[PDB]
Amino acid sequence: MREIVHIQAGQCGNQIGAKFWEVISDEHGIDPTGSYHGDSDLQLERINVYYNEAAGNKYVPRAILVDLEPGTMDSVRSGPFGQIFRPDNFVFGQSGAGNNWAKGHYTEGAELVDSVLDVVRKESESCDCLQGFQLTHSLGGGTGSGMGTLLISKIREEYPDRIMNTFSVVPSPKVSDTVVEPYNATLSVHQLVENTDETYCIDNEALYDICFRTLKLTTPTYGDLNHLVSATMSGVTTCLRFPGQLNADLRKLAVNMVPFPRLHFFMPGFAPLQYRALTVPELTQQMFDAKNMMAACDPRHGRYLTVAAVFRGRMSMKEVDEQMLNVQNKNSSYFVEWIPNNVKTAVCDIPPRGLKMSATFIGNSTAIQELFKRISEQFTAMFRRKAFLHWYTGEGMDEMEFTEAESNMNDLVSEYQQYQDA
Amino acid sequence: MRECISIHVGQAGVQIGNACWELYCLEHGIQPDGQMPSDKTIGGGDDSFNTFFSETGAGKHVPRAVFVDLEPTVIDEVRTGTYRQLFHPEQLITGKEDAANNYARGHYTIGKEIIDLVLDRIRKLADQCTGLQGFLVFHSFGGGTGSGFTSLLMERLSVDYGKKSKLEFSIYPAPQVSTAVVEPYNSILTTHTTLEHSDCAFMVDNEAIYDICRRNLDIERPTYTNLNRLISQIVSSITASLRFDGALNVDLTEFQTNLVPYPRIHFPLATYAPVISAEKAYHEQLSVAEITNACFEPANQMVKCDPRHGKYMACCLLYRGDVVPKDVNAAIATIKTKRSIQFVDWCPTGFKVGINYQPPTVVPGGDLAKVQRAVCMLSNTTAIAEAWARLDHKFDLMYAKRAFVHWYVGEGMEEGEFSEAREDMAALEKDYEEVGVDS
Amino acid sequence: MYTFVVRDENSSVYAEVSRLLLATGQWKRLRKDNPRFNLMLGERNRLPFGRLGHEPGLVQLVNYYRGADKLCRKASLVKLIKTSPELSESCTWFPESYVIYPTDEREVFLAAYNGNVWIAKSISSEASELLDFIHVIQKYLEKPLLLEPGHRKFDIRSWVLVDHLYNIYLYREGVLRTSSEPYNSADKTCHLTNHCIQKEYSKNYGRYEEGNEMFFEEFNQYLMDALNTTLENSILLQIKHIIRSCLMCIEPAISTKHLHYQSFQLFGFDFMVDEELKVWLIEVNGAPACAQKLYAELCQGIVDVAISSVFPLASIFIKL
Amino acid sequence: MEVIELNKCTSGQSFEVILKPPSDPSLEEIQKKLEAAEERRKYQEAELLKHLAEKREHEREV
Ligand SMILES: Nc1nc2c(ncn2[C@@H]2O[C@H](COP(=O)(O)OP(=O)(O)OP(=O)(O)O)[C@@H](O)[C@H]2O)c(=O)[nH]1
Ligand SMILES: Nc1ncnc2c1ncn2[C@@H]1O[C@H](COP(=O)(O)OP(=O)(O)CP(=O)(O)O)[C@@H](O)[C@H]1O
Ligand SMILES: Nc1nc2c(ncn2[C@@H]2O[C@H](COP(=O)(O)OP(=O)(O)O)[C@@H](O)[C@H]2O)c(=O)[nH]1
Ligand SMILES: Nc1nc(NCc2ccc3c(c2)OCO3)cc(-c2cccc3[nH]ccc23)n1
Ligand SMILES: Nc1nc(NCc2ccc3c(c2)OCO3)cc(-c2cccc3[nH]ccc23)n1
Ligand SMILES: Nc1nc(NCc2ccc3c(c2)OCO3)cc(-c2cccc3[nH]ccc23)n1
Ligand SMILES: [Ca+2]
Ligand SMILES: [Ca+2]
Ligand SMILES: [Mg+2]
Ligand SMILES: [Mg+2]
Ligand SMILES: [Mg+2]
Repeated sequence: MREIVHIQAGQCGNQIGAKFWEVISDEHGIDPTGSYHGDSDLQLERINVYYNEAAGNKYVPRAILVDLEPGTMDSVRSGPFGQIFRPDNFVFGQSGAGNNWAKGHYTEGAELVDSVLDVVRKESESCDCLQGFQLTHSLGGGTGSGMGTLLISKIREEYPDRIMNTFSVVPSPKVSDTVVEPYNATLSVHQLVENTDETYCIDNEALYDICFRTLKLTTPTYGDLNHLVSATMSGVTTCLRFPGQLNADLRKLAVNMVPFPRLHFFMPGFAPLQYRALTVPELTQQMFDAKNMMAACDPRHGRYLTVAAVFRGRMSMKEVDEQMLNVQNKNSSYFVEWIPNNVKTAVCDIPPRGLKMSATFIGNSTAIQELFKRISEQFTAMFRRKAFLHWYTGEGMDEMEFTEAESNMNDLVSEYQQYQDA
Repeated sequence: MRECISIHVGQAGVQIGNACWELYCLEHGIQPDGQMPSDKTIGGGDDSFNTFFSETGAGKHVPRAVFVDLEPTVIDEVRTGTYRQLFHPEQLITGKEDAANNYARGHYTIGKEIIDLVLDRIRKLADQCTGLQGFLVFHSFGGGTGSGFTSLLMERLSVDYGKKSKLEFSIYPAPQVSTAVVEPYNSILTTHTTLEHSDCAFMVDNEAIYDICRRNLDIERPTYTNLNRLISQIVSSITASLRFDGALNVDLTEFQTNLVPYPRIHFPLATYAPVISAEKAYHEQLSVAEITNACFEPANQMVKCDPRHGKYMACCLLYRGDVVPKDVNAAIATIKTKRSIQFVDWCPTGFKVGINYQPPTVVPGGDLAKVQRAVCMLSNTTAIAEAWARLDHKFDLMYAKRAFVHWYVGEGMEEGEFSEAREDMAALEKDYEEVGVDS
Repeated sequence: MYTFVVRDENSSVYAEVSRLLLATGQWKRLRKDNPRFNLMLGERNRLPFGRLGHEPGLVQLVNYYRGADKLCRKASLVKLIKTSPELSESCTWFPESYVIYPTDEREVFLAAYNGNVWIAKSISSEASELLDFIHVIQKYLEKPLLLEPGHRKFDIRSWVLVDHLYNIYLYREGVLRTSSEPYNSADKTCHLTNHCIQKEYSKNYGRYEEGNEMFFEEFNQYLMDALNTTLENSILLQIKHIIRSCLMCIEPAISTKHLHYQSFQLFGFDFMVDEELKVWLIEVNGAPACAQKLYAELCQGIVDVAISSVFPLASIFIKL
Repeated sequence: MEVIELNKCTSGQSFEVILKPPSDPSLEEIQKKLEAAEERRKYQEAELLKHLAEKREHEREV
C-alpha cells in the first residue's frame, strides 16, 4: 500500500507542511472535514500514499506535527484545513527552543523526542507497507533544525532501511530572524549528510528573489514564500500521488537520483512562475533557468549528476521528449558525460489548481556547493571570534563539536568539487 | 507430448507474458474463461497445444505458467483483468516491496525470501508434466527483479532440473522507454550470472520495438501495450512450432541444436516482417520475396545492428500463412545474389525453413494489421555483439566513478562482483570478435 | 547549433574541416567521449561504429564508411577485384595481382612466370628475389607515360567524396605527383613518386614543378601541346569509369541509406598512366591528405555537400 | 543449392536449403554465497547502529 509518513517540525516546517497538505488535499478532492468530493477515481486511486482511511469514510493525512512551543500548532488548528489533521498527531512542548540548535537537539528537544517517536510508531504500525518518511523543517531555527535532526537520527536508528526525505529550508541573511542561523544550519547539514536519502534545498534567498524580481511583490511575506514551496512539493510528489505509467517507491526514486551517498542535496525548480497558455518550449526553457531554481545557486557554475523533470497537464509527450532532448543536446557540457541518460522525465495528466500546464524540476547538481560555501563563510566569520557561542556552550556543547561540523561541511564541498571537475 | 513451463519475472516479464498468453488464446481458440470448444477431448489430450495448456475436468485450459513479481501492483492487474479466470491463483506470486531497480536487492536481499516459494509452485507445475522439456523465462535486463531474481531463479532451475532446456526472452534497456540510470549495471550483472544457465536467449531491444511502432504503426508515442503486442507477435512466431503440429523447432533442445554451436554465443537476432498498421486503409499485400527480403533490413530487427559486418553461424525462417516452399527457395536465391550474407567457414551456408499454414493472429482493435503471410527470421550473427558493446561502454563510464555502486554494496553485494561480471562480458565480446572478423 | 566531436588528431583534412565548422556559429566541438554529438570525425583505427545511432533525438553522421577498408587495403582490394563478378580477374584496368602470405596464391602466381617485371608491396624480374623477400605481387607497368621535359614518371591522385545518399562526387582538382629523375630500366628513386620520397632521397625536388606537384591546368596544356588531346578525353573518362565501378561494387555492403546512422567518406584514388594513355588503378586510400594549395576549397566542399546536406544552415564536384 | 529433409503435415511443412557446403554449481554453494551477502548486510547495519549508539552516548554527555 506504499504508505508515506509525513513529519513537520517547528514554525517553518509546520507552516510549509500545512500549505503542502492544503494543496495536495485540494488535488485529491479532500475537503477540510476529510470527505472526498471529487469527480474522478484517479484522485482516490493512490490516495493511501499520504492519507489514512477512517471509519466515517474520512481520509486523514498521515502527518505528525511537532514543535517545542504551542503557538504555531494553535495556528495550524485554526488554519483552513486544520480540522483534517489527527488530534493525537499534535505533539508539542511548552518551553520553545529560542532559535537554538542545542536546545532543539540536546536539552529541550530530547525531553519530547520519545513522545514524537511513539506517534510515528503508531502510524507506521498500521501501514500496509511503509515506504518511508518526509520531514518539513527549516535549518536556521532551533526546533525544526535541532529537534528535526534528532528525530531523523532516531528514525534512522529504528527504521534503518527506510527512505528518509526532507524538504529543508536553508537560511539566508536576506531573510533572517537571528544572527545564529549559520550555526544552526551548519550543525544540521552534517546530520542530513549522514541520515537522509534525499534533501530538497529550499533557500529563502531564492524564494525572496523570485517573489521580488519575477513575481513583482514589493514586500513578500512568509505566506508568499510558502506558496512557492507548497507548489514545488506538490510537483515533486505528483509522480507517486497520481495514476500513470511509473511503478516507483521512494527507494527506486532515490536509487535513480543519488549516485553517491553523501551527495543527495537537490535543487528544486518550478515553472511557470497571468493567462497566456505556456507552450512546451516555454515550460522547458523556464524550468532550467537559474531564475526558477529554489536553492539560489547558478547551475552554470557546476554540473548535473542527475535530473528529474515532472510535467503536469494535457500535452504532447512527443513534444516534451523533443524539448527535453533539445535542452540536453544544446547544453551537453553541464551534464556529466560519465552517467549516461541521466535526465529522466515524468508526465502526469492531472494539472495543479489554476495552471493548465506546469513543470517541476529536481536537479542533483554539483553547483549546490555554492549554498554550502555561503553558509560555511558565515559560520567561519563568527566562529573564528567565537561570537554567540555562549548560547550553545551554556547548553553543554563544546567548541570541538562546532569545529567538527565546520570540517564536515568543508569536506562535503570538496566532494562536490571533485565530481564537478571529473 | 512434452510440456513447456513459462516463467514471467518482474514488470516487463509479466506484462509481456500477458500479451503472449492473450495471443495464444486467440490462436488456439481458447476463450478468456479457459474453454476451448474446438477441443473435443475434455479434460485431457496429447495435442501440440497441450505443451502450453493443461486441462481440467471442467474443460478449462490452463496456461503452464508462473508469474513472479516482488511487488504486487502488476500481477494484481492480471488477477482482475479479462483473463483472470485463465490462471490458478497459486500461479501468481507477489511480494510486498520491489527491488528498486537494484540487482542486489532482487538477487540477494529480496530474492532469498521468495525463491523457495517460487520453486515450490514451479515444482507443482512440473509434477503435472509427463515429459517436461524445460522453461521459457520472460524478463527485463533493467529491473531489479527482472535482472537479479531472474538470475537467482535460473541458478536454482539448473540445480533442480539439470537435464532440462531453458530459454530466455530478454528485454534490453532503452533510454526512450526506461527511467533508470542503473540499467547497464543490472544488465551486465544478470547476463554474467545467467550465461551458463541459459541454453538460448532472444534479446529484444526496446529501442528497436519503439522505432518499429513509430515508423510502421504510425504511433506517435508507443506505450507498453503497443510494444508488448508487437513483441508477443514475435514470441508467438518463435513458440508456434512448440504449440502446433510441425517438424521444425518442435522441442526446446532443437533451438540450441539449430541456432547455437557455441554455447556462450547463444543470442540469436530475431527479424520480423511485415509490420503493418491496422489504420492503413489501403495496404497492398506483400509477397514471400518482399517479406523475406525485409528479414535482411536492420529496421526490422529486434536489435539494431548491421549483420553485413559480422558472420552468420546459423539462420532459419519461420513463415506463417500462405507460403509454399517454391516461393521461399526463389526468394532465397534472389537474396543470395543481392545481399551480403557471410557465414563462418565451419558452418554450412544455409537456411532451415519452417512454414505454418495458419496465418498470423492479431488482437481485435489492435495496432497491427492482419496479413496473409509473415515471417520471423532467427539468425545467429556476431553483429548482435554490438549491443553488448553499447552496454559495456555505459557500464565502464559509470563504474569508473563507482556511481551508484553503494546502493548495491549496501545490499551486501561485493564490489568484486562488478569487475567479475564485466570481465566475463569482455570475454564474450572477444568470443564474438574471434568468430566474426578477419584482420 | 549542431554538435560534433573530433577523434583523429592527425587528420589535416578534418582539422581544417573542424576549423571551418566552428567558423559558422552553429557548430560546437565536444570532448572526444561526449556521446551527444550530431557529427563524429572518427579515428582511423577501430572506429566504434556499433555505438552510433542510439541517441534519441540526434541524427548522427560519421566521416567513415564501415566496411570501406575492404577497398582500401592491398590484399582486400585484390580479393574484391578478383572475386566480384562486376570486376572479375579480367578487370583490364587493374594490374594483374596475386595475394601472397609469408588461400595463398604462391603457385598460382608462379604459373605466371612467362616483359616480366613485378613489384611486391603492402621490383625485380626473377621471382626468387621477391618470394624470398618475405603482401601482394603486382605486374609492374614497364612502359609508363613519361613527361617529355625531364623524361619523368608520375602518378595521379583524385579525391572522391561519397555522401550519405551514396552520391559519388569527383573533386574537379586532381594532382600529379611526379618524379624529377629520369626513368631507368636498371634503386627506388626514378621508379617511385611518393611526396615524401621525392622530398628526401631524390635529388631534384622542385626543378620542373613546385613540390613535384602538377595541377590539371598544366597537365591539360601539356597533353594538348605534346599529344594533341585533352585530359578529359584521354584520361578523365577512364578515371571516372574506374571510380564509379569500384564504389558501385561495394555499395550494397556499406550503404547507410536504410541504417540508423549515416556515413560519408573522402577517398583518394591513385592512378598510373601508361604510354598508350591507358589509365590503371594503383591504390585506394581511405584516409588521404590533400595537396596544400587545395585544402581550403576541398574542405569547404565537404561542409557544403556532406555535412550541411544533413544539418542545414540558416559546384567544385562532378556527380558520377 | 540443395533442398533436404522435407517434412510435411496438415499444419505445415519444413525443410532445409543449403547454398554452399562448409570448409555446475551446487545448492550448497548458492546458499553460502547468499548467506555471505546477508552477513555483509547485517554487518553494515551493525556499523550504522553502533555509530548511532555512539551518538546517543554523546547526547547524554551533552
Ligand atoms: N518491452 C517492455 N519493456 C518494459 C516493460 N515494462 C518495463 N520495461 C523495461 O524494463 C526495465 C525496467 O524493468 P522492470 O521490469 O520494470 O523492473 P522489475 O523487473 O519489475 O524489477 P523492480 O525494480 O523490482 O520493479 C526498463 O528498461 C523498461 O524499459 C514492458 O511492459 N514492456
Ligand atoms: N604496378 C606498378 N607499376 C608501376 N609503378 C607502380 C606500380 N605500383 C606502384 N607503382 C609506383 O609506386 C608508387 C607508390 O606505390 P603505392 O601506391 O603502393 O604506395 P602507397 O601505399 O603509399 C599509396 P600512397 O603513397 O599514394 O598514399 C606509385 O606512386 C607508383 O608510382
Ligand atoms: N520559507 C520560510 N522560512 C521560514 C518560515 N518561518 C521561519 N522561516 C525561516 O526559518 C528560520 C527560523 O526558524 P523557525 O522555523 O522559525 O525556528 P523553529 O520553529 O524553532 O524551528 C529563519 O531562517 C526563517 O527565515 C516560513 O514560513 N517560510
Ligand atoms: N528522487 C525523487 N524524484 C522525484 N521526482 C520524479 C521522478 C519520476 C520518475 C523517475 C524518477 C523521479 O527517478 C527515476 O524515474 C520525486 C521524489 C520524492 C521525494 C520525496 C517525497 C516524495 N513523495 C513522492 C515522491 C517523492 N524523489
Ligand atoms: N551503501 C550505503 N548506502 C547508503 N544509503 C542508502 C541505503 C539505505 C538503506 C540500505 C542500503 C542503502 O543498503 C541496504 O539498506 C549510505 C551509506 C553510507 C555509508 C557510510 C557512511 C555514510 N555517510 C552517508 C551515507 C553513508 N552507504
Ligand atoms: N543514512 C546512512 N545510511 C547508511 N547505510 C548503510 C546500510 C547498509 C545495510 C543496511 C542499512 C544501511 O540498513 C539496513 O541494512 C550508513 C550511514 C552512516 C553514516 C555516517 C556514518 C556512519 N558510520 C556507519 C554507518 C554510517 N548513514
Ligand atoms: Ca526542560
Ligand atoms: Ca485435449
Ligand atoms: Mg523563528
Ligand atoms: Mg516491478
Ligand atoms: Mg595506398
